[PDB]
Formats: sequence, C-alpha cells, structure tokens
Amino acid sequence: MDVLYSLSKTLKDARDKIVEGTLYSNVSDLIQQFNQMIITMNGNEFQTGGIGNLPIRNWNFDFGLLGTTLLNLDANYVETARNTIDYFVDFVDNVCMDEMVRESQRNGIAPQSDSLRKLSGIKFKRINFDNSSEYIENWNLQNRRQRTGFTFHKPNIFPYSASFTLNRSQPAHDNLMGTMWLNAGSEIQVAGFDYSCAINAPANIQQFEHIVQLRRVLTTATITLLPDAERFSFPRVINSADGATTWYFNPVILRPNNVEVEFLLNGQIINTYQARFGTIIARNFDTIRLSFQLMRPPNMTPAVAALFPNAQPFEHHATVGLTLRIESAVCESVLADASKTMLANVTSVRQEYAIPVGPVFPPGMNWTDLITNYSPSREDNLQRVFTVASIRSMLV
Amino acid sequence: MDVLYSLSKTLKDARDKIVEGTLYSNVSDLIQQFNQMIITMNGNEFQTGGIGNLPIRNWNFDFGLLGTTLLNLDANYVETARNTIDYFVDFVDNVCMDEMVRESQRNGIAPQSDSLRKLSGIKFKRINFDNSSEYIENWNLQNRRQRTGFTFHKPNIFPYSASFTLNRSQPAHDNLMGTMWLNAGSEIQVAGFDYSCAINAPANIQQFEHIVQLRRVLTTATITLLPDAERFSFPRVINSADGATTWYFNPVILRPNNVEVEFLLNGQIINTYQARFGTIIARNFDTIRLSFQLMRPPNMTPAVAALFPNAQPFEHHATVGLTLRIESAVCESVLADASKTMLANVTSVRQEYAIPVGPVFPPGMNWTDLITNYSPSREDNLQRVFTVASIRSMLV
Amino acid sequence: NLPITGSMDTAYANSTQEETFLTSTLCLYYPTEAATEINDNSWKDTLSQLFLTKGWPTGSVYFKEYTDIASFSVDPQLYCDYNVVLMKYDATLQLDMSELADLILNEWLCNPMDITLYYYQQTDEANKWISMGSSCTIKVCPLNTQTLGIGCLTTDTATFEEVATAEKLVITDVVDGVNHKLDVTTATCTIRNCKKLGPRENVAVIQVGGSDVLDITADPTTAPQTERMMRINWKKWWQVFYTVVDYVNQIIQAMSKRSRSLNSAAFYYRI
Amino acid sequence: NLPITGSMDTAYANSTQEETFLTSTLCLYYPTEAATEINDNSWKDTLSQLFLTKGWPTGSVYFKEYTDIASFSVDPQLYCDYNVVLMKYDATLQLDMSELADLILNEWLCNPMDITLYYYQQTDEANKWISMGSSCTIKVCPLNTQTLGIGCLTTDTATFEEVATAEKLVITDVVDGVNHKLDVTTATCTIRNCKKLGPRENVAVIQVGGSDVLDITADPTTAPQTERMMRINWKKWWQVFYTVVDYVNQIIQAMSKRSRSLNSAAFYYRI
Ligand SMILES: *[C@@H]1O[C@H](CO)[C@@H](O)[C@H](O)[C@H]1NC(C)=O
Ligand SMILES: *[C@@H]1O[C@H](CO)[C@@H](O)[C@H](O)[C@H]1NC(C)=O
Ligand SMILES: [Ca+2]
Ligand SMILES: [Ca+2]
Ligand SMILES: [Ca+2]
Ligand SMILES: [Ca+2]
Ligand SMILES: [Ca+2]
Ligand SMILES: [Ca+2]
Ligand SMILES: [Ca+2]
Ligand SMILES: [Ca+2]
Ligand SMILES: [Zn+2]
Ligand SMILES: [Zn+2]
Ligand SMILES: [Zn+2]
Repeated sequence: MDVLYSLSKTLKDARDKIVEGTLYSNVSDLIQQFNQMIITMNGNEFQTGGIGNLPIRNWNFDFGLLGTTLLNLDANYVETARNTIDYFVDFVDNVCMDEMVRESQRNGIAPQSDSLRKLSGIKFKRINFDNSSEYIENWNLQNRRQRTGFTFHKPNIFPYSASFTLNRSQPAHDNLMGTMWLNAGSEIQVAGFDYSCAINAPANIQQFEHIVQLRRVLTTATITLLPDAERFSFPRVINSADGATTWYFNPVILRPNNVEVEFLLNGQIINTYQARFGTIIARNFDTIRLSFQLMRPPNMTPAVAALFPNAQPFEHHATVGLTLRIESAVCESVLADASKTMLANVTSVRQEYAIPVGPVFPPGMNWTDLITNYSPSREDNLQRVFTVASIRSMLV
Repeated sequence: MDVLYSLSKTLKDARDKIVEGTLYSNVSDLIQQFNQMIITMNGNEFQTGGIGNLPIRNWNFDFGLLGTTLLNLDANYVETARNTIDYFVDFVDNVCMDEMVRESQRNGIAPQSDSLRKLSGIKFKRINFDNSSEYIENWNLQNRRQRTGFTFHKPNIFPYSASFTLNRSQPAHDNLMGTMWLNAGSEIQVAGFDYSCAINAPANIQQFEHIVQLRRVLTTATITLLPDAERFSFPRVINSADGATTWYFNPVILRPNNVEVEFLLNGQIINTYQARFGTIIARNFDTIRLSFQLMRPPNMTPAVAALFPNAQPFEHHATVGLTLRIESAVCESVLADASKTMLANVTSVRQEYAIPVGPVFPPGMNWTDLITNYSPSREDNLQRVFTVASIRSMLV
Repeated sequence: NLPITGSMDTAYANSTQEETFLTSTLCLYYPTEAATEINDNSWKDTLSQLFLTKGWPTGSVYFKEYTDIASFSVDPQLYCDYNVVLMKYDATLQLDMSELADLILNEWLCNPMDITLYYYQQTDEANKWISMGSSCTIKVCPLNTQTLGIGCLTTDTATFEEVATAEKLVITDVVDGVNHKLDVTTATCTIRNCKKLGPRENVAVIQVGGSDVLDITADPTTAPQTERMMRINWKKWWQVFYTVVDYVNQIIQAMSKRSRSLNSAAFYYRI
Repeated sequence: NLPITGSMDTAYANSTQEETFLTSTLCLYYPTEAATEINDNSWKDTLSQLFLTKGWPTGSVYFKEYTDIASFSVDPQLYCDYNVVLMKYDATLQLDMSELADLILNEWLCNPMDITLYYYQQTDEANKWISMGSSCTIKVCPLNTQTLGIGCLTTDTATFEEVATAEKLVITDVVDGVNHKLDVTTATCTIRNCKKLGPRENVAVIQVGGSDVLDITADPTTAPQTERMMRINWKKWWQVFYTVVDYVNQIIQAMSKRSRSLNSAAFYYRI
C-alpha cells in the first residue's frame, strides 16, 4: 500500500513539477526519486485484472532514466518523461482498480491482488517516499498499531431508518402516543406525538425518549441541535407496524420541554446538554439519548383551547420534535461522508466492471447495509479499498 | 508467536534431553540452540502485564551459556541448566498467560501483550527454530495465506440447541406432526413424530426434514449414522413454543424409512447416503440435510393395530429418529474438540485471574455463544489464543 | 399493551375487506315503521342476498327491529361484530336520540348506584349517571360539607331538583366534587355510575332525516361528528336499505373492531 | 397454518387460569329434573356466587336447561367458550347418550342431503349421516353397481331396511362405497351428510351415575373414553353441582378453546 501510494505520489509530483522551463533545481530530488522508481520497477512483470469484467492486463517495465544535466527543462525532456509517466500512471490505475474490487474475510487489511502482494516485497521498498496524505498516514499508523483518526464533514454514521414506535395504540389508531424518527447519514430527526395532548398524563407532561447507537465511536464532534423536526410536522398517512392498515397523523407543533441530549460512551454519560440549542460539542461518544417532553400549555387562547378537547375525538395531535445534525466529527474508522469520494470511487469501479458480490461487502456496495453491520472484517476491507481509492484519485 | 513457540520448544527439549549421564552428542544441537536463546535474551527487560488479577511481573535475563566439553552430562551441568530452564519456563508461562487473556476487535491475530510484541522484533528472530506442532504449523500457514488444516476428534461444531418444529398443531396439542432435535458438540439427534401415524397421509408416508447449517466447512469427516434417536424416544412433557402451556409426547418408535443423508457444500450435493448406517465419509461440506420418513406399517398385529386408530384420540405417537455423530473431521478453522485442551486452558486462565469481559469473546468464553457467532475477528482472536495455549501446554 | 415498533417503508397488505366480510357479522337495527312501510315478509331474505352480492356470507347479516328510539334506549344489546343503527329523526327527541348515540357510540364502565343508603358524586368530566328503565324520573338534591342541602331538604323529596321525568334512558351530569342525594323510581328505573372510556368503534348510527343535532359529549363547547355518525335524507325505507347495502364497505370502513375486553353478560352474533 | 418452532428451554409462563376465567365463560347444561329436585328459585344465583368464589366473574357462568337427552339432541347449540353438559344416565338410552356425546364432543362438517332425488354413499370412515328432528325414521336400500337395490326394491319403500325409528337424533353409518336410496321423514326430520373433522375440545360431558357406556366412535374396536368424558356417582343434584363448582379448575383444564374457524354465523356468548 505504501509502495503503491509512493508510485502514485512520484507520478503526481512528476506530472506537476516536470514542466517546460522549470529550473532543474526545482526537480532535482524529484528526478532522483523518479529514476529510483524506474530502477526498482525495471525487469519486473505484473498482471492485473481477471475479476469481473476488469480485463487481464500484463505490465512490463523496461525504461530509460531521465537526464540530470539540464539547467532548465525543455520540451524534449518533458515528452520523454511523459511517455514513462503515462505508462506508470496506467499501471498504477489498473493496480488500484484490481485491488479495489477484491476482498477477504480473515485478513482483509492485507493486499488481495497479486500485483499489490508482489509490490509488498522488500525490494520494492526503495520506491517508498513521502506518505503525507490523510489516508496513507492513517494506514501507516494502523500498521504501526497507533491511534488513527479520520475527520469527516457530515459523517454518514446513521444507517437509513424511518421508523415509529407506538407506546399507546388502538386498532382504530385514533388515540396514539409514541414517537417517529428518521436517522439518515449525519442527521437524526425525532418527533414525539400525543393525540390527547397529555390531558390524562400525571402532570400534564408526556416524556419521550430516543436512543440511537452509533456503530463506531465519534470524537471531537460538532453537532447542531434544533427544537423542531420539520420531517414530522405535516399531516401524513402512515402504514401500520404490520402493514395491515394505515393511520392518520395531523401534527400541531409545540416546543419540546426539558430537552436533554446525552452523549454516552459505553453507557457512561460523557456529555449532557439541557435546554441548549444551536452548536454543541460531543467530545467522545457512541450513543445519543434524546429525552424531551410534551407539556400541555396551562393557559390557552380560545383557538388553542379549541385544538385540544377534554376527550376524544382528537383531530389535532400534539407533537414535539428534535433535530440533531452532526456537522463534523473524528472517527478512528473509515466512514463515507459528504466531502470525500472514496465510497463513490469504490462503488463506481465495482459497478462499471460488474464485480460479483463477495463474502465481505453487501451487494452493490450499499452503504446502509455496510454501516448497519460494520464488523471488524468489513472495517479492514473498507479501509484497504478506501486507501486504494485515495491513491487512485491522485492520478485518475 | 513463532519466537514464543521456539522459546517453549527449546525449553521443553532442554528439560527432556539435558539429563544426567546423557551423551553430549545427544544434546549438541540443543545446547547450541539453548545458548543462542540465552544470547538473544540476555540484556532484555520484559514485563508481563497487570490485566485483571494477573500480577505485574518483571523479567531480566543475564545468564551464562550452557557449557560444552563434556562427554556425558553430569549432575553439576544438569543443575545449572535446570536453574536457567526454570527461570525461562516461568517467563514463558507468564508471557503465554498474559497473551491468552487479551483480545482486539481488529488485528486480533497480531500479538496483544507487550512481551510478545517485543518478542516479534527482528532481534529475536534468531531464537526461531523447528516449528513442528500442528498449531504452530497452521499459524505459519495462516501467516503466509496458505491452506490451513486442524484435525479434530469429535469436533465441537454444533452449538447447543434443543428445539422442535410443529408442522401440524392445534391448541389442544393432541394431534401433532413435527420434528424435535438436539444439536450438541459433534452430535445431532433428530426425531420426526406424527401423532396420527400417517393415517391420512397421501400414501401413509410422512416426510421429515432437518437441515443443520454448520458455521465452518468440515472436510474428511467420518460420521456414524444410527437409525434411532434415543433422546426423543421416551414420554416427555414439553413447553409450548411461546411457553404458554405444556404438551405431551408419548413416542412409539418405528424404524425410519427412505433415510437420505446429504452433505452439502455451498448448496451443492457433495455426498449422499441412502439407507446407509454405520460409518460414512463426508469429504467436504458445510451443511447436513437429513430426510427421513414415517411409513405406516401396511400389516400390523393386533397389538400394533391397537396403538394406531383411524381417528383421534392418539395416545401412542409414531416417532422415527436419526443419530449423527461426527467422530473426527478436518476444519480450516480452530474448534474446540473432545481430545484437545486449548479452550479449557484459555477459559481457565481467564477465570482464574478474573479477566473482565472484552469486546471479542462472549463472557466466560462460552463456546455455544462463540461458535454461534463465529466471526472472522473471533476466528483470528481464537486462533491466536489457542496457539498460545498450546505453546503454554508444552511447558505447563 | 406493549410498545409497537414499525418501519415506515413497510409494504401495504392487500385489501382485507373481503376477509373481514367473510369472518364477521353485521347487525342492522331499524325502527318497526321501516318494516311496516316496506310491507314484505321476504325483505330480510332480499337484503341478505344483496349483502351476499356485496360479499357478506349468507346468514352473517342479522336484522333486528326496535319499536322506537325511546324503547330501544332501554339497555341496548348490540350483538354483531359490526352494528349499524338506523335511527329515525324526530325534532322533539333531539336529546334522547343523542343520549342513545352517547350510550352506544362510546364504551362505558358502569357500577351500581344504591341511592337509598348512600350519597354519590361525580369525580371528573368522564363520570356520568346513566339511568335506564321503563320510567326514569330522577330528582337531585345537591349537598355540602355540612351535609345540608342547597335549595333542597333531604327529608323532603318534593324540594329535590328535577333532572329527569318519564325517561327510558337519561344521562345525568351534575357538578363534580359535590355530593348529591338522589331520588329515582327504582321500580321502573336503574341508575348506574359510569365512566366513558372512549369511542365504541363497532357501532355506527345512521340518522334518517333531519339535521346534525347529535351531541354525544356533555361538554357544551364540543359537538363532534365522528365518521360513525351518518345522516341521510329519505322518503322511502327501501331506498334507505338499498343505500345501506350499496355503501356497506364505506360504512364498515368508518367502523373498527370493538377491541375492548368486557365484564358484562351479553350475547353476540358472531361467526 | 404455519410451522411453529420452539425451544425446549423457554421459561414457563405463570398460570393463565385466573385471566382465562376473567376472559372466558362457562355454559352448564343440566336436565330439567335437576332444577325440579333443587326446588329453589335462586339456585342459579348461588351457583354463580360460588363460581365467583372459584374465580369466574359475575354473569360469566350461564345455566341452560334441557328436558332430556332426546330433546337436547335436536340440533344442540353450545354458546359459551367452555361448555359442560351434565347428562343423566339411563340404562335404556345408551346409544342415544353415545350419539349426543359424539355430536357435541366432535367437530362435524355437514352439508344438506336431498334424499328424494339423488342416491348417497359414505366416502370413508369419517363420513356419517346425522339426522335430527322431532321424529327421525330412516330406512335404507343399498344399491348394486346397476343402481338396483340389494334385498330391497327401489320402487317399494316397504322393502327398505329400517335403521332408525322415531329417533330425535341418529348417526347412520352404512357400508362405504355403496349407493343407498334413503326413505326419511323429511317433513319431521332433516338428514345431513357430515364428516368428522376432530374433537370439540370446548365441550365436556359429565355422565351422572351409571357406568362407562359412551362410544363416540363408530369403530367397534375403539371405545376411547377421552379426558373430556367424566363420570360421577350421585344421589342428590346439589352434591353434583357442588362437585362441578369445586373442581371447575380440573374440568376447564380438561377442555381447550374451540380453535375451529366456522363459516356459519350462530349465536354465542363471548365475554
Ligand atoms: C395480493 O394481491 C396480489 C395482486 O393480485 C396477488 O398477486 C397476491 O397473491 C395477493 N396476496 C398477497 C399475500 O400478496
Ligand atoms: C409471574 O409470577 C412470578 C412469581 O409468581 C412473579 O414474580 C411475576 O411477576 C409474575 N408475572 C410475570 C409476568 O412473570
Ligand atoms: Ca332521554
Ligand atoms: Ca328545591
Ligand atoms: Ca359532572
Ligand atoms: Ca356537547
Ligand atoms: Ca338416538
Ligand atoms: Ca328388504
Ligand atoms: Ca360408513
Ligand atoms: Ca366404538
Ligand atoms: Zn399501528
Ligand atoms: Zn474419544
Ligand atoms: Zn405448541
């Protein structure tokens, strides 16, 4: 992986720095590294592909070295460099694609393609130089068994789930108490509803709770908490839990009462915010507990008093919503987020060459299935393929 | 691991071969290996950790070489060697125990304890010599990504499960048709019961099926298949599926008819055995399908005909059994079995020092929970701890 | 009662209307004048066959007759899984019919009221006194903490306040938290202390003629028309029964299975 | 009807007897002579109170009376969730007792017969002809493969073979595979072609005095005496009813819910 990344980095620096008119002083070290890469790769035969519709390609390296006596680079030097750079970039892209489409259960961190396994030999370590990208840095930390860290803007940590739970229900679904939520990506909208507006409640207060378990620990997380769930604030007809019938929801929104968001790690309360909205910081957590309340307004105007009668029928249903959006976080594991493209790259490569479903990832690289059952083996394979995708993005 | 195994092997060979009066030619290579170990270990500080109630222990190595220049070993030589060997054996046992009680979700095949991580450095590779035991051999094969093979006598492949399936039932539980089974260790007992004794069956034949899906592929397995399932051939009072009530079982055993044992690999019929009992060979499989039939006897003596009326009540219920014992097999993964002591050793070490439950193994190293969810991470950690346990059992 | 968790992506099941029509019974309650006007001894068979065309198995639709609203209001026994009450409208009986609806469109938990030895009060707005009999004439004497009466003497029933007279059914609502002495003709009446638990979903009331006058809630600020309170203009009873049969699916959609576990002693017409 | 998979370690639930009694009901069928000997106008009330001491809520236990076995055998309707029939023993009515027990202890699937038009045959051992009415007289004429009577003349019904005379209930079992012409007094009794589906587990029969003589299976080789066919010795009916009340736990334990889905809408009690 480090050798493949170093090949890609050398090629990218060659593309960027070997340009007409530049001082040889600007590229001297790069030219030395490039010639070292040529020397190391010369006389070596590689084979990529042979999986899915990815074609079998044979790679031979027999190249001349670049000159070193120029003062400024001219056109001839640039074209001579560019021929070799083109061949090497094609080889690196094909090796990355061959690695991205493969997976293993026991040792998914290790290279799967024969090309990358061959590149993991000792003799190729001469190619290795600066490993500065975030993903290769985390790869090297993981290989050294150090603490790893990935920054995610809007991490996709919540699998898609639009669900509801009815704590009070009847076959006619006219006096319903419960809560409905959407968890999606970095977003959690929840809404507790009482059809009776907590008229018969002990203190005219109905307590609602929502626990969301994150499949990985998130640290240094910035979250925005807002007091309404716009997703559950309009009337809708909702299937029953068994699908046998459909019930009606006609929200009227009241501000949530005694809002309390707890960020828990292994069942221990790390962070706690009460009646706090806007930007909050969850420093280290794996579970979110949103507890809110519907408090019946003690004083009502004639219209508000008309909305909520003493007994049934209940045509307007009291609702209190919370919105929780993770804008940025840090995770020791790789995750799909809004700013990066590794998941998109891996899925695109797997789709374009019709890779049969393997024993590790869900069919189609579907992220909801991947994050729902984010096992250590899946994490190994996902880190490997994401690192390969990041390496490939340097060139392609 | 190979260095730890080599330390244990050198110490065991020293204890077995360095005996008073023995020719030096019997131990020359052993003495050279032992002195190499002493040189490699001298000047190195080790610490076996304080996980759980395992005491923190510090180990320093400053030992003189074992002497040469003796034709036959004498008492002085053996005494000096015994002092050194005792200290080294204590160190190795403590290192093995420290490694046995640790686990990681990712990279669980790698060493976990600080002592073994130190021993995995290059400077200790000199200690490494003959890796002949089955577990270390398979460890080295796994490290190289080669085919792995563990031979088990009575492999513990089936998690405990005593269950039943009622294909025909009613609240009174007086006319029942179904199957009840026990799957435990290397043994499957199954019994198909019909209370009507197939009076109304299409041809007075009731078909019973039992599919047991093994969680690891077994190869070269010798299996005893016997007609009757003694576990389900006596009167029983059995809880209902939901536990609301209890029903009555009053078996009368008829011989199973059209017995059909299929051993399937990936949904493909590898082995088939029809009307065969005794020893059978299943060469490679991951699923067992047992198909049997209750055939109503066309001719019945008055005593037999008295048990099987045309209609209810049915007081004697016709049952056909099947017993399937895996006497020995080969699996690419590590399993607990009847003859080996690895699981017992690891569990004993964890219980003795009150090791808190980790994130990998079920509490108490429960084997049913372990093999029910035999994940790749669990497999890596279990192979690691079992290899360490065998290394320790060479000396302790 | 346990929490029920459902996924909003779950697929709708097929229509269960045919299955419920096959496995449930329908009771139709109509006034005797309907049978008089129809003037046909086989009209039950005709309606059964038409309901069969609508899907209901033969024999599952039960036709029950009552003399009038006042008579029917004396302990109405609703039998079938689904009950439809064709209630004729009379401008003079607006309260009584309402009471009848209030009695059959809601679930009531009732206990005996032995007035002659005990003093009674209504604890909350859900509490009422339901009196049923041939003649229910109920007089009330509000009391106070000192046990005296306000504008009434416990020793003189003539001073009691009149709340019901010659009633077959009446729902009495007095001021909560106040003890009242009661005087009702126990010979021709039985009074029960009752709590309305909620709507009774297996009973629909179709008002034949008139306007929306029903008030099934004692609260003056609410006069809610639920989907189980229909109202149809009419000139012939045959047309009324034809529209009941034709829109039976709509009528049953407005209704739901009773869902209550009772303590009472009533027969039922079930399949 | 789906397979049910259960584990042999699932914890037993608590006793459901209390909630079963609070949610089920018990119909007790007794002869008229029982009420005659009791000679009380309120024995039903005291029996209900004793049952309540035994657990059942008031009004859950129903008491039905029949004149005798013969009259009760004419299309008996069983209403409650749990039915207990106290059948007095007469040494001269063993077959009638057996037929009543067969009818009410087993589940039957019956269809009408037109004896005046078509010939009939019994397909298998579970197929019977149950005829009931004010007076059932059934005569049979077995036909050969040429639709010609054997030992009987199709034209002359006096040659037919008499299998029932003036019976109020009779289960006729003829040789299977033979077509029979039936002469039945349809004006006073109806005959139905029925198949025995299985046991009615909500009906228990307590034989008052006598011996074990009931035979609910036509097979000569079986006289089951299931757990729902009790027998007691008696001298006074009050002792019989006290025994029934005291051991109602065991009686209900011997019974189970009906469990059969019916295509017929009949009158039942169900709390
Ligand atoms: C539901 O209706 C569809 C549409 O005809 C039919 O194919 C299907 O079998 C029905 N039943 C179920 C259980 O979906
Ligand atoms: C069942 O009975 C046990 C002991 O009699 C009691 O602890 C428990 O609360 C009861 N109810 C349930 C639902 O287990
Ligand atoms: Ca009135
Ligand atoms: Ca007055
Ligand atoms: Ca009041
Ligand atoms: Ca009102
Ligand atoms: Ca008879
Ligand atoms: Ca004759
Ligand atoms: Ca027959
Ligand atoms: Ca018999
Ligand atoms: Zn619902
Ligand atoms: Zn053995
Ligand atoms: Zn069961």
